[PDB]
Amino acid sequence: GKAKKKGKSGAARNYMTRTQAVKKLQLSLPDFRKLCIWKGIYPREPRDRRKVNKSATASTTFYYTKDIQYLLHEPLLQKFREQKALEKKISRALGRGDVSNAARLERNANLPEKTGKPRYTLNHIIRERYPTFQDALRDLDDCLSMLFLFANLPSTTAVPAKMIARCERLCHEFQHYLIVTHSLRKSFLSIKGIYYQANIQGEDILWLVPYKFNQRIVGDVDFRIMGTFVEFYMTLLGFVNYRLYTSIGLKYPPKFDQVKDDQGAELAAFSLEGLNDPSQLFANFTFFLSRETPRQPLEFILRAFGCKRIGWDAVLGEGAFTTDESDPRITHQIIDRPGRYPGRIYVQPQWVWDSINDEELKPPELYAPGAQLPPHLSPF
Amino acid sequence: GALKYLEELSKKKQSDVVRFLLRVRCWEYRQLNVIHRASRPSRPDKARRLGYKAKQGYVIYRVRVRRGGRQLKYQRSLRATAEERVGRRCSNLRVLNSYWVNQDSTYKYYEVILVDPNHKAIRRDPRINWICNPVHKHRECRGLTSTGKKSRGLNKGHRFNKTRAGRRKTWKRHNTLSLWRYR
Amino acid sequence: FKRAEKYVKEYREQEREKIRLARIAKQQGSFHIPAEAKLVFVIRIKGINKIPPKPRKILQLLRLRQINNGVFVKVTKATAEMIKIVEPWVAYGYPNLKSVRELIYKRGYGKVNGQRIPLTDNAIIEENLGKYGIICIEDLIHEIFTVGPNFKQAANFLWPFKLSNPNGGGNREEHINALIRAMN
Amino acid sequence: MVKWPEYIRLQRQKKILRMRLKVPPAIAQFQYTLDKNLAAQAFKLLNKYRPETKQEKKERLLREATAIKEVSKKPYTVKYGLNHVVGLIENKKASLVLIANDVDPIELVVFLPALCRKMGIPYAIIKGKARLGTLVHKKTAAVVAITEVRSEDKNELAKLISAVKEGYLEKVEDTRKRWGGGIMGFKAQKREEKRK
Amino acid sequence: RILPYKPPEEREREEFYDLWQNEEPQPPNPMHIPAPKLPPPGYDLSYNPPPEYLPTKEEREEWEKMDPEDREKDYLPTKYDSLRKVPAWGNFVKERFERCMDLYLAPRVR
RNA sequence: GAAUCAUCGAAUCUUUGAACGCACAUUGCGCCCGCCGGUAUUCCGGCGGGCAUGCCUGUUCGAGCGUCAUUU
RNA sequence: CUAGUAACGGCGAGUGAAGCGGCAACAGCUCAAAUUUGAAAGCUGGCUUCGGCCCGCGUUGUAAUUUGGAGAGGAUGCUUU
Repeated sequence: GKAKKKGKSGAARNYMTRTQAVKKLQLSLPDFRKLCIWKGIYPREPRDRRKVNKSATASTTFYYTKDIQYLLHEPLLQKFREQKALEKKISRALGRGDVSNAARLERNANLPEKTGKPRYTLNHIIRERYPTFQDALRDLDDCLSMLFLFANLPSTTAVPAKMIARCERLCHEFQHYLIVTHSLRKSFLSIKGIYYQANIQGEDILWLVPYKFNQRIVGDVDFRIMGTFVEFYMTLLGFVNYRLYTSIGLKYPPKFDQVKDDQGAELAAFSLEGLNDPSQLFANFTFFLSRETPRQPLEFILRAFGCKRIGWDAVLGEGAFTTDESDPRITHQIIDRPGRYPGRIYVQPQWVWDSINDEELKPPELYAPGAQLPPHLSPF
Repeated sequence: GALKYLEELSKKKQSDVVRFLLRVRCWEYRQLNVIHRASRPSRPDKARRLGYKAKQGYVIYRVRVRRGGRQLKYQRSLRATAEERVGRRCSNLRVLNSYWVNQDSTYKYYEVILVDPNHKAIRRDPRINWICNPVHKHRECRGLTSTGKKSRGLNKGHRFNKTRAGRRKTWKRHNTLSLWRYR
Repeated sequence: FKRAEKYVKEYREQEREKIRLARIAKQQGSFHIPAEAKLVFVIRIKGINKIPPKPRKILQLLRLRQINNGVFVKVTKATAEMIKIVEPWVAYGYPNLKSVRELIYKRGYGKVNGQRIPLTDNAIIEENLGKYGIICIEDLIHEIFTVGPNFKQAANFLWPFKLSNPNGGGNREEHINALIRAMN
Repeated sequence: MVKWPEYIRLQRQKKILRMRLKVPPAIAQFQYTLDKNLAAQAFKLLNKYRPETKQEKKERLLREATAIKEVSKKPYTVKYGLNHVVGLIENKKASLVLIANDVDPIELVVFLPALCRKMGIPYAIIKGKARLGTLVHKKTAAVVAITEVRSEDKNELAKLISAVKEGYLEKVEDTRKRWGGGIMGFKAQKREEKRK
Repeated sequence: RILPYKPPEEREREEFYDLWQNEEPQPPNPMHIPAPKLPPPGYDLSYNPPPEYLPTKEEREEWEKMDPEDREKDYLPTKYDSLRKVPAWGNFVKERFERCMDLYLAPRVR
């Protein structure tokens, strides 16, 4: 015969509130939130919130005991205390006026504004979160959607231009992986942007690339939370991109020219060395995008389907085929306006997306310019 | 040579600048604890002369001791009572020496130098590693400090005949009946 | 309260600039540049708190008042001397195609009815200008990279670019194209 | 009403006692430090002659070592340390001496204004031993000195030497000898009138 | 033992491995509930849907009259003759930010 | 390779006791971390590592109009 | 051994050394007071492939030199590792 309390025994031992978890971890609220993004910790729902805590509200969020214990033993938590003391040491030399000690301590800080590589190392956390490469491809769905969205957005204090320059460089490297392996299968045009579906090892990956325009960002958005999402996904991107290149044998990272990238080569500056139905579509065809057509979404698609020789305008890019429209080598020109050479077929970018989806060579006579376009369909 | 100037100033201790400092410090020391700690010595010239260094393992402690008789007089000096009270507080440390810092009508104030025998800076230094040895445990309790050597009469001459090797050892020597074999 | 420390400095900077400004008008306003017309992207950086009256008229002419703004200009024998007056407060350099195409895409603002609206639709472009030969943003993009006669309105349409302040990243020929990448 | 912590009250009561008790002229001359303009001009010269820290001294020794594998003049730094500085002023090698006002044992600097005045070196008294440690790359510096500067700024030191002399030294001349005290408030005046 | 001197500008000139090097299958624990993936893009998301998918102008006006976040669908289809006539999505970043708190601030129930 | 053998450098070492989570005259009463078994993410039982005081060195956190700098 | 001597004492009871000399054994030293000032040269940590990185202590003084029958500094020419 022993007396046992209902308050101390039951669901209160299993589930813990967010405030109790923060007090136990002895961390600040943004520090606890950021550690949840990286480690994949989730609030979940208990069976009975009253049994977990008698004084509780449905707006309050609870947490599990075991993943909180993982956050207590996190090496990132030890790294947060070391970085906080190091950030105090950065203001030491600023307070002393020691410029040289400020230069070396920021170099010991390895702060991401001047480097672009993420501040913390999460190789062990990514390894624990993803047990297989298939699960990495499953989370590559939201990763590549995050990457292309925040590569189009401008620079702020959380995401500097260096980190976007690393993002657009690595996004094209993953795109160069796709155009070598011919992995892209479905392309979809939408009001939100352009959707793409590609198959890798029996797994499908979907991502959305908005049109290159000006997107309004104002309102109530947290740049810190999208920053830590990018930092988690950038680290996931780099090891996956290293795996895929080593799987296909191509060297990683690929070499590039800064002069070509500055001149506007974009996809053309990245040269890939092999050693350290898709191909039959436009197997021997020549393409010339005009000045109006979007070069970046178009160049991703036709290179993924193995078309050999493509040119565009000089003001659109660099490192391509000859700019002039008097060359007779070109068969299909992509024009969208509201020469007229008989040797050149004049066709619209809507025909491009329909021919990729159908893979049946939709007639350019139906998709002739100056006429109302047929309604295209969603492949999904 | 700032400490030569401090030595001459400490000699002159009833003068206006020092008596002012001794007044304001005694008020501060009174409202602190009895056996509180000092981050730096109040008399850096006396601490230096007595063996204190600015090294890890050397600490300074300040003690207030009640003054007066025990017409019986306590044969232990007030410095010896001060040294015994630090060692019972800082039982991990070794009492090196002590010096006077302040006075009142009710209390006397002493500053005591302690050496940590378990630090690594102390064991590495051959000028202070002698105190690491187990013979020097609780020197203040055996009368082995400068106060204890004074009160035990450890000087040389006809003037200190009974106490120059220890009076209890000398009394044992002078009261022993020595009998030989071939008497 | 402000000290006599700053009074002597402010008058020393004013006499130094007045001598340099009156140097410039008294001498021939000729730069060591080829006479071929070129294009400059020019950026205001805060030089001195007080300002002299001849640059006062000409900075309002470039609408270059707020902190860290940029605008695209075309050099002539006139526009050179406009640039050859306003040196300590501005930085002048030749743009590149990647730098210009990004800047308007990341930050594109237009002027209608005295309002600073973003560049949200190409239908807004035709509602703004319409009948000047332009058809979208890329028409304006091409107009920047090769100057046409309609660039005068395209400069007037385009709001000054309110760039972000860099954290540490006279003439600089390629270093301003490093400065756009550091501070965009 | 509420109870303050013990060390908070003790350090606050040390304020009132220092301003109430009348102070002998050796300690009372430390209450008269220099002005904001002379401090900034002195530290403008003194920052130019800062010592080399542990990083750029280790790199500078690494310079001469790797060059010896594969010609210097006298270094000029601000001099610090009490026994080093007072040895310099006793030997008339110091040009200007700057003394902190908050040395916790005040005796370590209480002879310094008279020794500098006897020997002939002009001195000054500044706020902050932490400000002098900043110059020195230590935590605290009780005193600093300047002995010799490069020929680039022999004139700048001479103007600072004069500015310390006619701006600080010939203004505290009467207050060197005179006692402190006399900052009694309204509560202390009414209490003294009640006692008398 | 000691590297020689390189001048600090040259040091600024100076300044990947396999995660699944030893990869073995791991049984997933039943307590962890994976996040539900987004739906695939439907037919009505296209910028040029069939004309049977057009609503008329009245419920486009009724769409704009009522407040946001009171909608079954955050979108309705639109007609655009050319891709140059298609503008960028207005509330894309707000949607992705709402997905962020859907990913780490709103609970899952199995 | 026997031994109530000798040697002895590796282990095991219950409750107490300077006796050290609290109590002690009960094989009782609490907290932090982990594991196991029995209907078991909620219940029960058991096991493993921990949790005394004074002091020293370092680490980290906090307070104080004590106190300095901060218009270039 | 001096020596139950000197010295002290209800000078009663008593108390009571030491220098010298003969032996036993012997062994000498460290600081503080100095400006390294043409360079805190010193030291605790904890991170390491261990080969050498940072953090702190410390100028209100950690090393070297020196300890008054000494010593330092120059010069000087031999002798030592």
